[PDB]
Amino acid sequence: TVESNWGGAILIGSDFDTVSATANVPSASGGSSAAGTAWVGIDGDTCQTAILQTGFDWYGDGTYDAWYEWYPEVSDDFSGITISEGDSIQMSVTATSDTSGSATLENLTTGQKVSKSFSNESSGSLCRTNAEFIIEDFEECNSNGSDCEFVPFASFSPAVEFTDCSVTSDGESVSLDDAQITQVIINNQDVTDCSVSGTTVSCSYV
Amino acid sequence: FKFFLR
Repeated sequence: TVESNWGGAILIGSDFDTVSATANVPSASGGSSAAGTAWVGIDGDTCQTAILQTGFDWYGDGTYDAWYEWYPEVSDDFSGITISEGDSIQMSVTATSDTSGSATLENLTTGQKVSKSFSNESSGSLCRTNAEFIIEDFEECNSNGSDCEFVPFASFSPAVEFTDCSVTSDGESVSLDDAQITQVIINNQDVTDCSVSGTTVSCSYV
Repeated sequence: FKFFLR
């Protein structure tokens, strides 16, 4: 099954404050339930207690969803925005403390913009030691967070690309050159081919 | 319900 569910760029550091990028909405197939998503966030890799993140997902039935999440709390979909094949989505998160922050999703194609703020989040605390641009095989569980299943990973195209990637550690821009590269791997085979070049993280389906 | 951890 799924051995590696994250594909993209992961920076390992400390005191990360902001992560932002713009990404395009691809088309997807593979069945009604197949899915995939693109997002930006802080923590979730070496730091497992929490994740500040936002992005959009895609399903094989042609549907889409823009969302935000403060893991370990369940994610939530945004109501004032639409996601359509080809749209360009500016996404960004800002951690203001280990328990507070905000997420913003802007559809540069439809000019729509949604946002969410977080304060005194008790579920979990950020370590702010990870920053990333990811394409993920995510999961579906019950409200609680148990009985989970990874969703079938939808094939997609064209390659989803994170552009104008920006990260800051205490106000200072951080180099995307130290970033680690991961691939979504299923059954010990890569199903993504992600790569970094300049300020662009590019991932295509394999 | 959707959950985004590595």
